[PDB]
Amino acid sequence: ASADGKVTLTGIVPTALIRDAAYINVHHGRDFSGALADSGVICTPI
Amino acid sequence: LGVTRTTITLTGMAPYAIYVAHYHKMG
Amino acid sequence: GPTEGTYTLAPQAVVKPAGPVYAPAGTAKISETLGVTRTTITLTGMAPYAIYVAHYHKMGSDGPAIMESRMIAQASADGKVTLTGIVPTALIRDAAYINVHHGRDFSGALADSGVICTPI
Amino acid sequence: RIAALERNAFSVKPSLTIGYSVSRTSRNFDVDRLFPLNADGTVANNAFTSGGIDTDTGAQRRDFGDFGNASDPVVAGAAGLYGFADGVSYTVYFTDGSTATFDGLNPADYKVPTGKVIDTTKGRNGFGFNNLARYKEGSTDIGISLGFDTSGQFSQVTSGTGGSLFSTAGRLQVNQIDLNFGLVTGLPSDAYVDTNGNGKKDDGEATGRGTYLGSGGTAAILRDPAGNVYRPVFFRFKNATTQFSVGNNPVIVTLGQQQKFYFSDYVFDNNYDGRGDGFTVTVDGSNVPVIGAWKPQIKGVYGSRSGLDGTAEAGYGVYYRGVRAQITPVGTLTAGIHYAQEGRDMFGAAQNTTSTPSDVTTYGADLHGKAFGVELHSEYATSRVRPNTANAAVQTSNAFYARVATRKDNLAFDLNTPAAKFGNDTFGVSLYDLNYRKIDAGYNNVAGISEYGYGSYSRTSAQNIAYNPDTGVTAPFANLDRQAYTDANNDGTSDRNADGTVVATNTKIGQMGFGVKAAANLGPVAIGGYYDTSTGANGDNANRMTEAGGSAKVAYSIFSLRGTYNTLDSNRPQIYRDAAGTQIIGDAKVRRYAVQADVTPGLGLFVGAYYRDVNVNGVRSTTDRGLLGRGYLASSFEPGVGNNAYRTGLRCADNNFGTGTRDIDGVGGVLNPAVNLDQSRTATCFTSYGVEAGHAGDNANALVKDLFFRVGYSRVYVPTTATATTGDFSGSVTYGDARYDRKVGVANVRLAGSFSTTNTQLDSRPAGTRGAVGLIVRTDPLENVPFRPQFNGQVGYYTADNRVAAGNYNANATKYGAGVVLNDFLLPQTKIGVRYDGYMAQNRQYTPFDGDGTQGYFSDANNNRRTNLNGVYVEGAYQDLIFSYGTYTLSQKDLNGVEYGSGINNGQPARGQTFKISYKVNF
Amino acid sequence: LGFDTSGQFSQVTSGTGGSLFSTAGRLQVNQIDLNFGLVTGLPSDAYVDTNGNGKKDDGEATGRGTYLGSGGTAAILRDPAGNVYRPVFFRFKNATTQ
Amino acid sequence: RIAALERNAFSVKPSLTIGYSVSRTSRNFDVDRLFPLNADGTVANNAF
Amino acid sequence: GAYQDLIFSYGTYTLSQKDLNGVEYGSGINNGQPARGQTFKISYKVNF
Amino acid sequence: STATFDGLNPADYKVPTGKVIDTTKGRNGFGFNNLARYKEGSTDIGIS
Ligand SMILES: CCCCCCCCCCCCCCCNC(=O)[C@H](CO[C@H]1O[C@@H](CO)[C@@H](O)[C@@H](O)[C@@H]1NC(=O)CC)OP(=O)(O)OC[C@H](COC(=O)CCCCCCCCC)OC(=O)CCCCCCC
Ligand SMILES: CCCCCCCCCCCCCCCCCC(=O)N[C@@H]1[C@H](OC[C@H](OP(=O)(O)OC[C@H](COC(C)=O)OC(C)=O)C(=O)NCCCCC)O[C@@H](CO)[C@@H](O)[C@H]1O
Ligand SMILES: CC1C(O)C[C@@H](O)C(C)(C)[C@@H]1CC[C@@H](C)CCC[C@H](C)CCCC[C@H](C)CCC[C@H](C)CCC[C@H](C)CCCC(C)(C)O
Ligand SMILES: [Cu+2]
Ligand SMILES: [Cu+2]
Ligand SMILES: [Cu+2]
Ligand SMILES: [Fe+3]
Ligand SMILES: [Fe+3]
Repeated sequence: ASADGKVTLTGIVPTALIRDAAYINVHHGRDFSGALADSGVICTPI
Repeated sequence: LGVTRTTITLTGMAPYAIYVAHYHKMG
Repeated sequence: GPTEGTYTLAPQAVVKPAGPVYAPAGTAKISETLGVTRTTITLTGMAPYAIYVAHYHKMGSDGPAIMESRMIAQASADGKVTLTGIVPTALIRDAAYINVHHGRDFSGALADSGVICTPI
Repeated sequence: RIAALERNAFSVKPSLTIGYSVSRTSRNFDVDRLFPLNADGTVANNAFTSGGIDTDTGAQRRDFGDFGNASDPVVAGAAGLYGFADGVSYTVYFTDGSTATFDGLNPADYKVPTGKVIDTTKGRNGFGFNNLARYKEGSTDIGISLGFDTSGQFSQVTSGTGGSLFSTAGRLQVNQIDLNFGLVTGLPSDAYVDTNGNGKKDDGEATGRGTYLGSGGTAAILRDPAGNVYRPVFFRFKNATTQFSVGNNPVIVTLGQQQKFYFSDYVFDNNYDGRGDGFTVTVDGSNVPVIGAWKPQIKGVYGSRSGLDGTAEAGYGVYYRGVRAQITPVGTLTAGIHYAQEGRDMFGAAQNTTSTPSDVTTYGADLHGKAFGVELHSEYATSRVRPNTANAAVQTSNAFYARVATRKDNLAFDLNTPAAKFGNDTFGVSLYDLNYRKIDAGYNNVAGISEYGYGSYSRTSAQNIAYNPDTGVTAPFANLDRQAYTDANNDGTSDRNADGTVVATNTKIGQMGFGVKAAANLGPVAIGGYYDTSTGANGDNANRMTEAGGSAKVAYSIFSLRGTYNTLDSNRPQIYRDAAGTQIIGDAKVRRYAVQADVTPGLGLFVGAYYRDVNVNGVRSTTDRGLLGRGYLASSFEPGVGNNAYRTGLRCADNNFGTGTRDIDGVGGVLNPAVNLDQSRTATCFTSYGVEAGHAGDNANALVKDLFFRVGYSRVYVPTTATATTGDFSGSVTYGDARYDRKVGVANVRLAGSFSTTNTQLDSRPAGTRGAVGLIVRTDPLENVPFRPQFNGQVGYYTADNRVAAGNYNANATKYGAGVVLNDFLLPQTKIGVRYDGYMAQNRQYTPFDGDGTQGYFSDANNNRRTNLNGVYVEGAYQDLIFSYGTYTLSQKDLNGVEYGSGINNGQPARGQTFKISYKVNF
Repeated sequence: LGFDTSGQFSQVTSGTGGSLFSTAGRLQVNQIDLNFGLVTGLPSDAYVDTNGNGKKDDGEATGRGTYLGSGGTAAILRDPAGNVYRPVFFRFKNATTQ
Repeated sequence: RIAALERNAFSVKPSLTIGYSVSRTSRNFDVDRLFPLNADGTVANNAF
Repeated sequence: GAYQDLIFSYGTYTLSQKDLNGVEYGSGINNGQPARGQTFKISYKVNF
Repeated sequence: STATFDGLNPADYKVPTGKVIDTTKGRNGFGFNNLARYKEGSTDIGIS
């Protein structure tokens, strides 16, 4: 998250896998190896 | 064509934290 | 045809944690042989990554600690510390409770004063 | 912030080794041949082994000595104690001051003085003597090392903007790399400075430890009077990634070195090594609107052979290109075409040397798949090679085949699965193979631009098949070659090798033919047949090899009766032994017919009677010379009801004996838990008849649970003298085997036994009686008696009366070994253990590994010598400090009793003693 | 420039061993006296001990002469831009032998 | 404490360069004299 | 040309210097052929 | 010893050193430096 909270997330995913996804949830992490610390800091439908 | 690039730009977050974001299905 | 949708995200309201629940619990196996004592304190549900100094506090609770029994270790990623120590029996004579504490440094130090204690 | 700190932080890993070692020997023999063999065949671990297990060269722990700091390999023959110890190895001095080493027990037989060297009388009489004694002076060694590992989080790369006429966006593709790097303090013993770029250590390149003094070893140590030790720090890394891919859905472009690609067999079978450096593009049209259900695909390859390489190399100034296109119009039938080309540029046409063609241009099409209940596999190719030189005279060569058969996933054709199935079980005519072949004579791996292949894989096994698993030559049919006597230097007599084998000159003839294998499944009956004729590409009958055959089985209840007829008519030369036993090259005719009946009562037992009759070149041919294996369609049946499978291969090892004469242990395999002697067959088709009962313990409802025996009797045909037409079934073989594991109480017993009363020399086994027995006991720790003892045990006896044309000698062996481990000894965490092993042998020997895949083995030799290997090994342990002590003695006497061991000829055995203190410590 | 370590590597724990059996392991903790770090350059008295005696014989190596640019003024591994390069060595001294 | 750790910590910077190149000439002339000149007088960038 | 970030560069150039007669002194081995230059590159910039 | 003459006519090599004499080793004591340069096609991965 930079130094003032300027986190910029990006990523490619085949549309076929995406199907039935309803909301892109943003969580905090415990390390750069994925993992889940907080369960939903910010989120939007689609 | 068949891939999806997604740019979630967040601001006013925590100074040096990790922000893992993915797509949660309907449930 | 670059189908593009721009959506502002809402700041949420439910931010409950996700990981090891700090619920201290465990057992002790003090085993005497030929004048030496080997103590194994396997703990679970502890802090995910923390040094856990444990020694033998004498009776007196407050009481002094026979510091020639300090067992030091750090926890894993779920909170599992395995303290192990070799102490002469004559030293641990007149000890009352094995008190586990928190370690400010791998050199020892008692950050906390007893997160868990077992009567010996 | 802590994660950021950890991402690019060093993990400091220090290592300390502490240990005391002393070892004194006088001959440096081997002791790993005394230790028990585990159920996986490995020998039991000990503290004295030198190691040396190499799978590439077949080396094992039993091929090297175990005393001193030397790992001297055992030497076969008399120089070594007949494969039991180290060689004598005199040293020969020369006039010019140079010296050589003679490996023999008698220096007078040094028949190899070089052209100008003369033996100077500097030693005894110009011959020295290399001392056979090895010493490890007792010392305690501390070894300290340090390394710096990285977090391992640098496994990704993201592309950056580029371009000159324009500018790409950047950050468009993420590539996963396989870079493993860290910091080391000291160099490995095998490091070197590669000054040529070949990537291999040439003649004394640098010995990197010698380039950077103080890196490692004891020759140089960078020190300080204060006691500090300095070691250079190096950045070590491996890059396993050489390919980078770009693009996701329709188009993917891969750039890298040694690109591996595959258009088809016969064109670009260029995988398993790759061809060179360049790029490949793959376009997948499986989502196109109009035509996407046919899964159209396009592949394109460009590259430079071997990348950049110095002149005189085949890949200098040579570049390849290609494009293939395929679809799947029906269920699984994939059809494709492909163009391939390889050529020299203006810098390769000149100053390249070698013989790479000035140009090769191959076209092809293939139709592999499974569409309508049948499986089709077709292939066509055209070469058009431009043969460099000046006139060139471009040469064309095609390769076409059309097969109705089942190909496996590894692209090998499975001829046991029908792929036709024109009916059900009651009426089940099944087509197994139906193929045609028109491979041309000039079609090799150069014609179709591939790495290897397109030639008979065996020339003794199925020789019409080019499929080579070793070099990845996936090609059903091979370019056959014609063989003939060489007669290189001498005239009038054909050239032979030292062993007597013939030397042949091979001329490629190509291949053209057809073949059908089918089977009709009746009810209680089943029948099958096969036919196959292959000529040369031109079609001349001087190279024809026809195999035809057929079998019929009837199985009902607990009875089965089979009858098989096989033929082989090869005008093609073929290399094989004649009746006398000398290899020859010449046409062959083989006619075999076998009627074998089997009965299975169902209680785990089985009985089998057979009568097999071979007929080679018109004579009764006691044993076929492997000729019947020249064809790839053999297809015998198998006993049992409801087992109507027409599997390729004549099961000649059925209901017959074994002819093994080699063994890992001293005794004839009866003491090896990884060898089942009751399941040992000869795999040679004989003209014989006999019966064989038995019993299997794995089959349920068996008399004894884990019990196997294979008692059997047989009679073998032998001609009158050596080559007479007349003969009789005079040979006789009576064999028996047994194996019973059991577990009585806490102990784990294991009994094995073998017997044989052959009358003639069958394959390599001489004519004589041969018996062997072995017992292995392994008790688990006893928790009732004090000390928690844990016993072992091992006994093995072997006898053999070899009646060879040069003697009637007896070769017997006796191995034994016992040992007890006390798991609770006085003080806490204190252990003691002792093991005594012994091995006595009459005229037997050990043959070490040959440096190839073949391993060493114990065999019978007429050496009038008796070996008496013995030893005791005591291993005690305090908490974690291990004291190992071992004393062993090897004495090899002759009939007189001269005691040749310790070959300084003083009548003393070779002796070895070792003492170690081991202590493993971790930071 | 020097790189010191935390000095927390002063202990070793034994590991399981044995061939006829297998010891438990982690049974004894030994205190060692290893002092190590990273140096950039060699001292004046360093030398290459090619015999094992542990002493500087007649002109053994003059370790600053083996690794040019380690120290002194006789040799300096330079760069036209003005950068100076010095080899990095792992220095260590082990006072524990029992 | 994190600042103290970061003060004397190494930043590990790895670099990877991947590229394919082939070039054949008989005289080795110059082609940069053909490319357009920018408003600052520099010649246009090219890959050759 | 450029796919996502992989750049394919190809270039073919010819330099011929004749005289009034037309001797074509380029490629000065004196065989009446111009100097020629061809290059092919695949470039890919990656970052850690 | 050898020298390099920079000219289209070796006969104008008016600078033979004090004691050197042209040995008829090449055509007539004068060779010819090849004017052709080659970069054999390869893919390079560099790691740092
Ligand atoms: C998006 C990028 C757009 C294209 C960029 C501009 C390039 C095209 C312009 C014409 C440029 C290409 C014109 C074709 C020259 N010919 C070649 O093929 C030569 C082959 O070498 C040698 O081979 C021998 C037998 O094989 C003989 O013929 C020799 O005589 C020859 N050597 C010589 O003496 C030198 C002539 O390769 P080269 O050394 O010149 O290498 C480079 C070539 C050409 O480069 C490309 O253009 C490939 C681009 C593919 C991207 C595919 C990826 C698509 C991504 C969506 O690359 C090849 O391999 C392809 C072969 C030609 C087919 C071109 C059509 C796709
Ligand atoms: C998805 C897309 C992937 C892209 C990557 C794949 C690229 C595919 C490229 C396909 C191009 C068409 C091929 C035509 C086949 C003609 C059939 C064919 O190969 N002919 C054979 C061969 O030919 C020689 C070749 O011909 P060629 O026309 O191939 O080369 C011209 C040109 C190359 O330009 C440059 C860089 O100089 O390449 C093209 C087409 O652009 C040539 O003139 N080179 C001179 C030198 C001679 C030695 C090679 O001559 C004989 C043997 O000496 C004989 O054996 C012929 O049968
Ligand atoms: C167009 C376009 C766009 O602009 C916007 C948007 O639509 C897109 C980005 C998707 C796009 C890109 C589309 C892109 C994906 C391209 C389409 C994909 C296909 C795949 C390309 C190749 C098609 C050709 C086909 C494969 C050839 C078929 C011929 C067979 C091979 C013949 C075999 C016969 C054999 C010889 C018989 C056997 C004989 C013997 C004797 C051997 O037995
Ligand atoms: Cu050995
Ligand atoms: Cu090359
Ligand atoms: Cu292959
Ligand atoms: Fe080399
Ligand atoms: Fe010295």
